[PDB]
Amino acid sequence: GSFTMPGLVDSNPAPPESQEKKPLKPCCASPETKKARDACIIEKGEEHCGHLIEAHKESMRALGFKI
Repeated sequence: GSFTMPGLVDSNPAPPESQEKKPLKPCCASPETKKARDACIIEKGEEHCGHLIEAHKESMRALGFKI
């Protein structure tokens, strides 16, 4: 409500559709974050996918051996 300036304004688009994930493998990995890494490295490259690094480092924080 009423005018407000940049950085204190919700200037985001609407959120995306959710879909299913692949299962695990018989050794500990995240094959979905691997697929998403490989695809983001195709779309932009390693030094431009910091959100995907965040997702996979916090995915291995879920195993307690990364950060």
